[PDB]
Amino acid sequence: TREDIDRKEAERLLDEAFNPRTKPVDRKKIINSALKILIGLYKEKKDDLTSASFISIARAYYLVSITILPKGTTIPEKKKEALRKGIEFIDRAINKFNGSILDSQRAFRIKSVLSIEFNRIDREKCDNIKLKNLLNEAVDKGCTDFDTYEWDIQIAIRLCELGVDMEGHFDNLIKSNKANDLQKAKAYYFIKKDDHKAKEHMDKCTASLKYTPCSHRLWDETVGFIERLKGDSSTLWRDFAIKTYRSCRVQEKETGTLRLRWYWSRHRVLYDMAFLAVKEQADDEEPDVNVKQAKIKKLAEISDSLKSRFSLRLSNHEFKKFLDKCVTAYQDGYVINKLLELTQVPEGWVVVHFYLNKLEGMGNAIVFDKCANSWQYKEFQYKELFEVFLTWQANYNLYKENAAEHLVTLCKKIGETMPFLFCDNFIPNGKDVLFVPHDFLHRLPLHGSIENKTNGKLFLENHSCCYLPAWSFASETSDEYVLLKNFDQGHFETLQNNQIWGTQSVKDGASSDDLENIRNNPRLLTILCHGEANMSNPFRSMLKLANGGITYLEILNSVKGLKGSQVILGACETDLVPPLSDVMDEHYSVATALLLIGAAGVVGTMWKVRSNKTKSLIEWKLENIEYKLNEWQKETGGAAYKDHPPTFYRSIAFRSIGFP
Amino acid sequence: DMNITVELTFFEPYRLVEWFDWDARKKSHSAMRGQAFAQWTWKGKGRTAGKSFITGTLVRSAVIKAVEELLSLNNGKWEGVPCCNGSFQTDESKGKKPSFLRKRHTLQWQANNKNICDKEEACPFCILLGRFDNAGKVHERNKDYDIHFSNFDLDHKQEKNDLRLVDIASGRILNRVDFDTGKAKDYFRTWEADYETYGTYTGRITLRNEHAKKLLLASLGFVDKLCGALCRIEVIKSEDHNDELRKQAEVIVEAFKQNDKLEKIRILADAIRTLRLHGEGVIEKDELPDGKEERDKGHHLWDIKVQGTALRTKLKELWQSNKDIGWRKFTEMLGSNLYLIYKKETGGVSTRFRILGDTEYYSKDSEGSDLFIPVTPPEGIETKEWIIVGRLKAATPFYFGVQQPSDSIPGKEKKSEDSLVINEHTSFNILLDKENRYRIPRSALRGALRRDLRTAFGSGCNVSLGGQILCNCKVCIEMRRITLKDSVSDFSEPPEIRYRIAKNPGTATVEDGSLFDIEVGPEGLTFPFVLRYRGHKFPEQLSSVIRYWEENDGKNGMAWLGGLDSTGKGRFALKDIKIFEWDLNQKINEYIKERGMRGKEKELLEMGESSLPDGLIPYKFFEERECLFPYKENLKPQWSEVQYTIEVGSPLLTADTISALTEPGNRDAIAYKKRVYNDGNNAIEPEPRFAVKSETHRGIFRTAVGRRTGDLGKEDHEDCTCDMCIIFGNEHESSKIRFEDLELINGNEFEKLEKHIDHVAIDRFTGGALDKAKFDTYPLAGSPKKPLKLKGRFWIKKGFSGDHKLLITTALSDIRDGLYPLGSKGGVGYGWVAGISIDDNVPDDFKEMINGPINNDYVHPGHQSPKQDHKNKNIYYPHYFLDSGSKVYREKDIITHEEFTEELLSGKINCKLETLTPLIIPDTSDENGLKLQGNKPGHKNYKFFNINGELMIPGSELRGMLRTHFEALTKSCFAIFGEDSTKTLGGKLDKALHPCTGLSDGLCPGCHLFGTTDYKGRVKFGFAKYENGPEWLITRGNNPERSLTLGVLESPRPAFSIPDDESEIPGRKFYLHHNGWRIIRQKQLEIRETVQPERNVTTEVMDKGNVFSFDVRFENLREWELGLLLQSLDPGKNIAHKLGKGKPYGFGSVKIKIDSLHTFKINSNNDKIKRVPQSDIREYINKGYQKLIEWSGNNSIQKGNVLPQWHVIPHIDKLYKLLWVPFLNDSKLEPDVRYPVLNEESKGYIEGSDYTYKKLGDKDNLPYKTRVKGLTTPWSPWNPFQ
RNA sequence: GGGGCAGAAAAUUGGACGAU
RNA sequence: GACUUAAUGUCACGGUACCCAAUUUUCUGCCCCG
Ligand SMILES: [Zn+2]
Ligand SMILES: [Zn+2]
Ligand SMILES: [Zn+2]
Ligand SMILES: [Zn+2]
Repeated sequence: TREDIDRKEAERLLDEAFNPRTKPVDRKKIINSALKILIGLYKEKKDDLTSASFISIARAYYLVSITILPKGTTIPEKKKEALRKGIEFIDRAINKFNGSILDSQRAFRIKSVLSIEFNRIDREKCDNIKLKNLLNEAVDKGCTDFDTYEWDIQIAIRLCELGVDMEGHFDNLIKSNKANDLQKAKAYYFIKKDDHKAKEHMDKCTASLKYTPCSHRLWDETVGFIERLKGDSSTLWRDFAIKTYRSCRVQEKETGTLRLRWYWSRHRVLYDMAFLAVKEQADDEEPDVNVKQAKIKKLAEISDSLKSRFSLRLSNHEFKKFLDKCVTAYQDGYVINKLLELTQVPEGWVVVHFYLNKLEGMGNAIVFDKCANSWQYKEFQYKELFEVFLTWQANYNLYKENAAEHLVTLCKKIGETMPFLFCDNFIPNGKDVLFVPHDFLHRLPLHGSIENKTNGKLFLENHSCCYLPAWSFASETSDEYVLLKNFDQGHFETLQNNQIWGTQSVKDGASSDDLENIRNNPRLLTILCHGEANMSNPFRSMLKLANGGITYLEILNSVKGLKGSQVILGACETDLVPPLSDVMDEHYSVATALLLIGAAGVVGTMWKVRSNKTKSLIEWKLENIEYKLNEWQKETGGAAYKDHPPTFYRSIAFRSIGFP
Repeated sequence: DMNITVELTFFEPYRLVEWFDWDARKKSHSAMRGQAFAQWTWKGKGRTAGKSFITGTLVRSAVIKAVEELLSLNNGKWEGVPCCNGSFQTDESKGKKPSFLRKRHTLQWQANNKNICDKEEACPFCILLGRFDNAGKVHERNKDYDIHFSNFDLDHKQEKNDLRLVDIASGRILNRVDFDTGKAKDYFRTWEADYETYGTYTGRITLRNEHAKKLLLASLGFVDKLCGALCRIEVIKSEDHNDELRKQAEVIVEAFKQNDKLEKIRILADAIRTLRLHGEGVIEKDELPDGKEERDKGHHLWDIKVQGTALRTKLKELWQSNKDIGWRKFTEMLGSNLYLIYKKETGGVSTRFRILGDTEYYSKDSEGSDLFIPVTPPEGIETKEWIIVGRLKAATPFYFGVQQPSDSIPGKEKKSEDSLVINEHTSFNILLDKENRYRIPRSALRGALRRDLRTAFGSGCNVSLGGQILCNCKVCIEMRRITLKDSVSDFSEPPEIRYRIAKNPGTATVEDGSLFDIEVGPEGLTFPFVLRYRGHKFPEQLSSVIRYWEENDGKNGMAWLGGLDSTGKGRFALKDIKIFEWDLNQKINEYIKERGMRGKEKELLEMGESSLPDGLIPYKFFEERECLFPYKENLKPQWSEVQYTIEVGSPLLTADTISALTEPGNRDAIAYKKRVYNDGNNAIEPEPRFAVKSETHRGIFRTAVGRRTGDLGKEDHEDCTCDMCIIFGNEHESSKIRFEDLELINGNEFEKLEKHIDHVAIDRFTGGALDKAKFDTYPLAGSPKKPLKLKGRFWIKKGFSGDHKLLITTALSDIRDGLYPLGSKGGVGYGWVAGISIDDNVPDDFKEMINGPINNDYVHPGHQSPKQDHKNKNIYYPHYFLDSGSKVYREKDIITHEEFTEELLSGKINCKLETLTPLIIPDTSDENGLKLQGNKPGHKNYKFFNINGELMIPGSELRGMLRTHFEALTKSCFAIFGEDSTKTLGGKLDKALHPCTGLSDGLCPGCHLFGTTDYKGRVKFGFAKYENGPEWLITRGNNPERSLTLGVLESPRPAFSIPDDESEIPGRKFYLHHNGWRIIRQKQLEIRETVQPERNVTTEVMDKGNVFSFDVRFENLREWELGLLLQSLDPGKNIAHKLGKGKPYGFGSVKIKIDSLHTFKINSNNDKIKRVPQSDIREYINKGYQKLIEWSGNNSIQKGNVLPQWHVIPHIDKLYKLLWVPFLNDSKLEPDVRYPVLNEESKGYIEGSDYTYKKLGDKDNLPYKTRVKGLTTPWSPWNPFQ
C-alpha cells in the first residue's frame, strides 16, 4: 500500500534538519542531499508529479535560503535564486491542487514566508501591495495557530508592520512560546500602541543580543525596527539605538578576523544611527554645561569605534598562513582551511576626530583642547570635495607631474569646505594639531589647506600637523642612525660619508635580509628605495629593495626590531591607496605596517618625490632630531603655490604619521 | 542647411537588444545592460518578425566623443577657430536630468575662445552639442533643432515578409572567469547579428548651420567602435524535411527493434554523424564497409534488413529523396532524429536540471552619486595610433564552447525558471559562423589578452560590474586603449569528434554514467589578427605579451585562448607580425580621408611597403625578446615545457569503434587517427597521422600520482588541499599542469605499419570456439627489435614546490619501468612501455632529478597403465575430462586498485618457455603466406606469428592457458561457458559453477585474479620473444621444406561426452602429451592426396628445443595467490603445458621455466627492486599448499615446513596425471594416442583392432555409464578397455 | 561424407565548497 | 513618414562558457562422431 514514487524520505530528512539538535556545520550537506533526491524525483516525472513533492521542494528551497548569510555589503545571488525557484515551485503547486486542508495551509505558509524573505531582500520585484494581498489571503485561509509554528509568528508580525489591524489575535500571539522578545515588542507597539511593555521587551531583547554573533537575522530585524521607529518620528529610538550599539561593540570584541571583515562590516548603519542618537541630544535646549562635554566625548568615542579594526588585529609559518588567508579574503576569494583614553594627550596638543555621516550625507569634526579641557564639534559637506579629490587622483594617475594645478584646486576646495581649521575659537593659533580622518580624508593632504582670502596662507605656516589612522595606535631606546640605500642612479655621494652611523648601515645594495636581522631598536632608520605603490591589492605595495623583498606582509612578519623607532623613507609610501577605500574603514600602506610593528614615528610621501627633496630632508633632520617637518616645509618654498605650482607640489608630499 | 545623408556599414557581428522606451527598461535587466546596442522591435503579434534600428542618441554620443577626441589633439583649435570646453553638467533642481548619465573622463582644454557662448554667437562645439537651441528634453517639432540625429534604418533585399529575427541574429552566452581559480562565476546572454547581409544602416542628420559643418564632417570619419562593432560612416550624394526524416527514423527504429537489436541504433546514429566528414561518394559508389568474405550475412550494422531491403539501400533512397537540403545537414538531422527516437523508446530524455547554480548576473544601482571628472593632457606629448596585423595558427586542436542549438534561438532563449532542458545528440559543441566557418570570438581573445596583461604587469584587479567610477589600475587603463577584431578562417569542413570516459579507481573499470564527446577543430588553421592601440607611448608590457604569443625558430608560441586548456586544447601561435604607426597630431587629415584601416586589414597585410598609403609608416622601434623587463621575468618563467619520447615495444592500440564502421576493411577496432590542416596546400592531408589522445596522457599521470600518494581513494574532495587537488585541479580550481598529445614520429620506417591480430574465446567443456565469440584487433605493429617512438610534452606552471616535482618525476619513472600500459588490452601485452628518453631541452632541475635458476624438483609417479605395458599395444583417448563436483569459494571483499596496500606485494617475473614437441601458432593476417594457392585453389597457407619479421608468441594465448590451469588448480567457476541447445546445456551445469556475474555474490579465485567484466585483473602478460634453438622442422617432400599439412579438424561434439539426460556434465577438457605428430609427418604424401584440398591447412612448423622468453607483471597480490601462480607456471618436472594448434595430435607441448622474480614495494620511501631468493619462493608455495589444504575442508597433513606433496588432494592428483609427460627423463615410453576413424574400410584403419565407433557407441557393449567413467578417468586404455 | 564461430555483455553523462 | 529614438552627460572593446573525468573491463584462431 506504498506508492512507488514517495517523498517521505525527504520530508523526514527536512524535519530532522529543522529542529536545533543538529550541528550548524553539518546542516548544509544533508539538506543538499534531500534537495538532490527531490530534484531527481522531479526529473523522473516531469509534469505528472504530485503537489506534496512540490511543497517539500519549496520547503527545502526556503530552508536552503535561510541557511545562507548576507556576507559583506552585497547579498550573494544563490539566496535570491533559491527564493525565486521556491516561489515558482509553490506557484506551480498552488495552480493545480488535489484538494486538502493541511496541504493548502502549508502551501500558503511556505509561499508567504518565501514572499516575505524576497521582499525583505529586495522590494522592487515584490512590492508591498502584492505582499499585502498575498499575506491577507494567507491569513484568510486560516493559518493562525500561533502555538505550533513560528512562521505564523512571522506572518502576524509582518501583517502588523504592513498596516492592517489584528486586535483579535494579540492574546494568543502573546501567549505563544515560539515568539522572541523583538516580535513581542513589535506586537506591543503595533497593536496595543503602548510604549512601556514594548520598551521592556525589546530592552530584554537587546540585553540578550550581547552573545548573538554578527550573522543572525536578529541584527537585521533590530536595524529595520529602529529605522522604522526613526521614520515615524518616535521619541523611543535614541536610547535603544545606543544600547544596540553597545551590544554591537561587545559582540565586536568577541569575533574573528575574517568574520570581522565579512559579517561585521554591515553594521555601519548601526554605528551611524547611534551617532545620530547622541547627536540629537546636546541641542538648543540647555542642560548643565558638563553634560554637553560628556555627550560630545561620547560622540567622539563612538566615531572612534568604527575606525581601522582589521589592522588592530595585526610559530612563524602560522602567521604567514593567516596573512595569506587574509589577503585572499580581501579579494572576495575562498579561504579554504590597556587602552589610552581620549583625554590622555600631551599638553599643547589638539586632536581632531573626523567622521563622515553617511546616513545624512554630512561630515562631523570633533575637537578636544587639552589646555582648556573643552569639547567642540562642527559640521560640513563633502560631495564637491570628493569630486575634486577624484579629479586630482585621475589626473595624477595619468600624468603624475602636470596635475599640480589640480592639487592647488583640491587644496583650495579643502580650505573652502572646512573654514573652521582657521578659526581662533576652534583650533587655537600656535598649536599642534592631530588628525584622525575617515573613509576618504586619509588621502587628502590636510596640511596643505589654503584659506579663502585675497592671498591665502597654508595650514603648515602656523600649525604643525600629525597623522594617525586611529586613536588605538597611540601608546603610553638606542642611538644608532642606521641607513639603508638602494639608489642606483647615484647623486647621494655627499651623504654616505657621514660618520653618525656604524656597523649597521648598508650603504649600497640594501636588501630585505639586511632589514630582517635588525635587533638594536635604532633611534633613526632611513630607507631610500623606490616606492612603486600598488593600487589594486594594496597588500603588496612593493617596497622595492635590492632583491624585491619586503613589500607589505614581510613587514608585518619578518621584521621585529624597530620598536620605538623613528623611520624616514624616501619613496611613494603612505598613499596611492585606492580612492574607493573598502567595505570598512581601513588604511593599507606600508607606513601603517611600520606603525603596526612598533615604530614610533614614520615620515612618508603622499606621491612621487624627487631625490633633491629627500636629500634635503634627510640632511636637515640629523642636525637636530627635535625639529618638526613644518619648519622645513615652510623654508623649502611650500608657500609658492601661486607662482610655481610644481615646487608646492613637490614640497607638500611629505607627511608625518607618528604621534609622540 | 544641406540635409546630409549618412550610411552606416558594419564589419563585425553587432549586438541586438529588445526595445523598451524608458520605463519598461528598469524592469528588464537585459534592456538596461544593452543601452548601446541595436534595438529590435516587433511588427505584428506572435513574436515572429520585426524591424531593427539604431537610435539617434547613440550616434549623437559617438559623434560627441569623436569631436572631443579630435579637439583634444589640436588644443581646441580645429582649422583655426578656437573652441570652448562645453558643459556636460545638468542641475537636477533647475530642469530635468538627461536620460543617460556619463561616467567616463571628459577631455578638457584651455579656454582660448576669449568669449562666452550664447545664442547670438558660439563655437562649433557648442553648436554640435545643441547647448543653445530652442528644443530640449521634449520633442515637439523638428524645425527648432539646430543639430539633429534621425533614427537609422536597416536595408534589406528580400521584403516578401518581415526581417524574421531568426536569420538576422543568433543568441549566445558570454562569461566571466576569475583569475586565481580559472572557473566561471557568472554568465549573461546577448544576441549577435551578422554583418555580411544585414549590416547597412541609413539616416539623415539635417544640420541647420554651416559654421560647424567642417567639424561635423571630419568627426564622422573618426568614430570606430559603435554598437559593439567596427564601422565607418560616409556621406552620399523548411521543417517538413524534419518530419519526413522523423518518420523514416521511426520505421528504422521499428525494424531494428523487431530483430532485438535496439541498443545498436545509438552506434548507428553516431556512425551517421561521423559520415558527415566523408563526401556523398561514401553512399553513391557504395564505399561503406562490407561483411566478411563468403559469409551469409554481411555487416552486423549495415546489412540489417529494414522493411525487407538492406540498410545501405534505404540510406541511398533517403539521400536521393532529400538531396536538396545538402549532405551535412541531412547527416546531422538523421543522427539527431535517430538519437531522439532511441532515447524516447528507452524511456528518458536526460533533462539535466541544475540546482543552486547557473547564476546570470547583470551589472546593476546608478540613481545617485554622479560626478564629472575632467582630464587635461599637457601641451607636450603627442598621441599616436599603432596597428598590429598578423596571423594566428593553432598548434593544437582548439575548442571554443557554445551552448546547444536549442537555447541559442533568438526569441525564446528563456521562458521562466524551472525550465527543464533537452540534451541534444552532442554534449559539447563548437562555435561556427552561418557559413559553417570556424570563428575566434572577440570576447575570448580580449579575455586572453586581459589575463596575459595582468600576468605581465604582475598586479591587476578583478573586473567590477556596475562601478560608479572608472577603474584606475594599470590593466584597465591599458585595456581601454586596445581594439580587437573578430577572426574567421577560410575553412568550412565539419569538425571532428573526440570521446572521453572516466574510470572507477576501485575496480579499474569504466564509471557508470561517464561517456561524452567533444567537437574539436583541426590544427594548423590560420586566423587573422588585428590589434589597435591609441595612446601616448607604446607599452612595454603589451609588446612583451606580443612577443610572448609569437612563434619563431627556437621558440614556440604560447597563446592559451579557448577552453579545455588542461588537455592542451587551444594553444595558438601568432606569425607574420607587422607593426605600422599612425601620427595623429600632424597627419589627422589623412587618417580622416581613409577611415583608419578598418575593413581592409587583409589588404594592408598583403601589400608591400612601396605601395603603403600616405601617413602610415613602418614602426622600426619594436623591441626584441631579451630586451623587455616584463618578459623573461614575469611572463616567460610561467609555463615550463617537458617533452620526451616514449618507446613502445608492443602492439599499441587506441580503439575508436566509430571510424571502424565507416572505413573499408571490416575490422572491429582501428587505431586512433588525427587530421591536421596544411597551410601550403589548402587540403587536410594525403594521409592522416596516428597519435594518442592527451586525455589518456593526463589520466595516466593523474592515476599514477593518485596511487603513489593514496589520495585517489578519498570519498570526498570538499575543502581538500591534497596533492591531486593541487597539481591536477578539481571542480573548483584549474589544473596546474597541461598535457598535449603523443604523436608518432617514426612511421616512415615501417612497412605494413599496422598488424592484424585475431582472438577467440574457448569453451571450458567442449574445448572449442564459443558461439559468436570471435573478434579481431588491428593495432600498430610494435616489436622489441623495432619500437614505436611517441613524442609528447606537458607544461608546468610556476609555483611548484619540491614535493610536487618529486611526485611528477616519480610518476614519470614509474611510467618508464612499465607499470601503466598505454591503450587497451594491457593485460595481454598491448601497448607496453619499454623506456623513455628525455632530450636536452627540459629544465635542469627536472633533468638532474629524473636520473641462479629456480627449480621445483617435484616428480610425479604418473599412471601405471602405460608404465607396466611399456612395449606397445595400447591406445588412449586424445582428451579426458576433470570433475570437481560442486564447491566454489566466493570471496566477498575485493582487493581494490585504488592504492598499493602495505600488506600485499607487487612485482615482475621473468620466465622462459621451452618446447617439448614442435609448436604451431598461425599468423592468420593473410590466408596465403607461402603462396600455394596458385596451383591448389582454396588451400590455406599460414606462417608463424611474427611482427616486423621476427617470431613472437602472443600474450593472449599464454594468459588463456595459465588461466585454464589456474581455474582447474583452484577449483573455480567456468569463466567461459556456452548455454545453448544440445534441457539446455546450461541446465546440466550446477548453479554454483556458473560464471561469476556481478560483485554482489563475490568473486571466485579464478575471476578475482585474472579479472572479470566489472573488475580488472591484477596479472598482466607480455608477448613472448624467441632467442635460440633449431628452427623450421625440415621434412623432405613438401614444396616448402619447413611446412606441414595437417588433417581434418572437426568441431567438438558434446553428444559423445554426455549421453541421454540421466547423465551429468563431466567438466573441463584436457589434452594428453604424446609424440603423435610423427604419424602426421610420415603420411604427408597420403594426406595430400586422399584429402580434398579444402578441409586441411598447411602451416610453418617449429621444432623441439626452442626457447621463448616472456614476462609476467602483477600488482596488489596476496601471498598464497602468488604461490599458486608460481606453482601454475611450473608444477615441477615431468609435468608440462599444452599450447597451440594440433593439441589432439600432440603438437603444442611447452615447458615453462621460471628465471627470476622481482618484488618491489611502494609504501616504502620511494621504491626498490629486490631479488626474492629461493627460500621466500619455497615459503610461498608452502603457503599456497596450506591454502589449498584449508580449502579441501580437512587437515589431512599437519602444520609444518616440508616439501609439499601435491598428489594428496584428489583433484590436484587427477590434474597432474592429466599433464604428466611420459617421455622426458630418458624413458622409452612411447604411448599411442589417436581417434577411431569412423567405421571399417576407412582411411587410417588399424585393420584388426575393432577400434571403431560402430562397436563403441552401439549401447549393446560398453554402456553409457561405463563410457563416461572411462572418459573421466585419465590415461585409461580404450581398445583394451580397462 | 561433412565445417562451423566471425563479435557478445555493460557505460551513451554526471557534478560544479561562500562561511555559527 | 509612423511603427522608432530625445538632445548642455551612454567606459558595455566593463565580463574567455570557464573548471573536473584514461574508449575502457573480461576472452588460447581454437576445434571429431552421425
Ligand atoms: Zn562654446
Ligand atoms: Zn581595473
Ligand atoms: Zn583532494
Ligand atoms: Zn568466477
